[PDB]
Amino acid sequence: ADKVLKEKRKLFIRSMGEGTINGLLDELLQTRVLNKEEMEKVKRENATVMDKTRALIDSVIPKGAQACQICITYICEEDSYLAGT
Amino acid sequence: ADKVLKEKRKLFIRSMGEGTINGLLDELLQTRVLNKEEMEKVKRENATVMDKTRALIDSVIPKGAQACQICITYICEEDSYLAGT
Amino acid sequence: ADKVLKEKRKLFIRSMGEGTINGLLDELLQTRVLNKEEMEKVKRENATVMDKTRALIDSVIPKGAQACQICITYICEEDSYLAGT
Amino acid sequence: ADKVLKEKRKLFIRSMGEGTINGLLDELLQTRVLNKEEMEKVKRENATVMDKTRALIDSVIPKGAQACQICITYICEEDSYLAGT
Amino acid sequence: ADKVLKEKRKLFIRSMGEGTINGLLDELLQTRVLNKEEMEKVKRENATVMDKTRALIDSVIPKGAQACQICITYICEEDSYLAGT
Amino acid sequence: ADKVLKEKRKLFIRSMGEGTINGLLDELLQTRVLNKEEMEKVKRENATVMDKTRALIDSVIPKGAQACQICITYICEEDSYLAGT
Amino acid sequence: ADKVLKEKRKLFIRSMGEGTINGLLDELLQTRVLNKEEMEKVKRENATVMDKTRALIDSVIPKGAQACQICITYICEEDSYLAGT
Amino acid sequence: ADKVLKEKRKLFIRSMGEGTINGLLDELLQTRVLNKEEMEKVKRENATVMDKTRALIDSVIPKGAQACQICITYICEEDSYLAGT
Repeated sequence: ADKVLKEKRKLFIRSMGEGTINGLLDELLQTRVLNKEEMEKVKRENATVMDKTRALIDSVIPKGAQACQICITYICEEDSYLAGT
Repeated sequence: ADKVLKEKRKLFIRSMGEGTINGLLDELLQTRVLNKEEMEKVKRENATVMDKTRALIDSVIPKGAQACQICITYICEEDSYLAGT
Repeated sequence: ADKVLKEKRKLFIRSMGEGTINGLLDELLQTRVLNKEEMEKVKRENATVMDKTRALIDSVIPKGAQACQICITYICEEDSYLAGT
Repeated sequence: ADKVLKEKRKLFIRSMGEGTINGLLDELLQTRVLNKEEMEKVKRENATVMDKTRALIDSVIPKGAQACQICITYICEEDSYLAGT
Repeated sequence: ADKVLKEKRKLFIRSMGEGTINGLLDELLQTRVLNKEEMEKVKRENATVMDKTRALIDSVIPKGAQACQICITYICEEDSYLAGT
Repeated sequence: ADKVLKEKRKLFIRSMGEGTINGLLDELLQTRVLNKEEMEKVKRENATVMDKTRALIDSVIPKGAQACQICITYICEEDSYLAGT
Repeated sequence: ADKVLKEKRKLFIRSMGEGTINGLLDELLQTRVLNKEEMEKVKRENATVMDKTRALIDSVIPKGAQACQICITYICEEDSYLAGT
Repeated sequence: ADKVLKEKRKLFIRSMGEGTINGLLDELLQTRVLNKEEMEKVKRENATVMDKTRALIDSVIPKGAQACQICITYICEEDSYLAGT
């Protein structure tokens, strides 16, 4: 699916929070999906850390969306009560 | 390939972002590809820093495209999940 | 009504804010009304994110105003205390 | 249809904007319809980037209007809410 | 008075700013004094948005100066500390 | 004195800060000197909120400088240790 | 020296920045060297505020270069580590 | 060496942080290298305070690079485990 899951859809990002996103991010670092520099840049995000979900969408790089398969496997263990899984 | 990679093609520049471009630019400075003055000039770019990818295309100087081999080696380590590499 | 609601009128855009506009925009993305690229371009807007209401007016495309019926249904659930609805 | 769509008509160019035109232009570059030099020349346009729609009309070259079939296929995916399509 | 207020005089346009002009313009749109197209054209103005006061003078159309009675009523509520009112 | 106090002079604006400016602004709103819209626009200011003192100078409208008599009475109670008062 | 310092020379304007230029400008206002209107016009400058050094050169008016003696005294206190002083 | 240390090189600025930069800045104030006004302006920097290292590079004024000898002596006591020293 990859970015195809923008029809999943990203209107439910409202349910995500830093309690698990931070771990996601840590994995994206481990898996060298995102650079530490640009990792830190997420911290620029307006209002709640949650908006950062907008930044996560962005980080579904159009040419790198297959890396979000890593994110999916994180999601799998992340939250068994999350809508969409 | 050099500028030949305009057939690579530059319709996928939509996947790039400042998270790595800034580093690219820093390297172009280090490698004296672009002058600090004109480096700063990138900051003129309309809307998202990303449009700056249009400026990066421009900075594939028709007579200096071989300098983008430096950019390629950056790309190599830049993002292993990027389309086209 | 569509764009006809410019006589609704857009002098009351002064009451809108990013707290709900951001969601509107997200829906315009979901509904493929506006492209992600040009979505990001809204971020160019002078002063308060609110001026962005000027950009929303613009995005009532003269040939695409029927897409703002989607915006109306958003408005319906958006704010039951909003003037004009 | 090609240039025949001047009876489509170009009085509705008022609905176009840089949010999608820029992409169109990028495709005209990719498809080698317009030269990069003359591509840059679009930037001369008076007032709003939008007037550039006047320049787009011009770039419906009388002997090259069939290239605007490429533009049509862009339009198809460009905006499903655009008048005339 | 209408255009007669060029003897009011337009040497005090130096006191105007976009903080209220933008609203004026929005009203000229609402009141269909100026077309949206030519409204956008104001954005061509050299240097500070303020020079736009030169454009406002121009938009005191010689045959349409009575429309500036609308502008006067705007001025009335616009700024109670403005010279000339 | 009004704007005459530009010879007071505005080289000492370096001593002002948001700790009291915000209150000034709130009073300018109360006294309907500045519109809420353009009030919000102050938030556009480069770097420190303090540069906003440049914007305050601007808001000494050439035809509305007598409104800064209100600002003076604010200054009076604002800071008894401020240079110039 | 006055404008004679164009042989000083203005190839080192590359070392100037808004951090001190803004103050210079403020002094040129205080000293009524440049009008507030044309002061604001500096804001038209392409790319980095720094290019504004090109505008500063221009503002070394051929018949008013002695006013830059004021600029020199500013420079004196401006930056004790600046080349040329 | 002075600015010559841009070949040192500024690709390792990635290792710096506010924990010591703030102190550096405080010293630049003490040593009157940078003005308090423009000192505050560093606070404009995008994302992490760290990007501010880009601003530090800028503050290696082309005509004032010898002031960074002060920065070097700071570096000496700053961090004995820092690459390049």
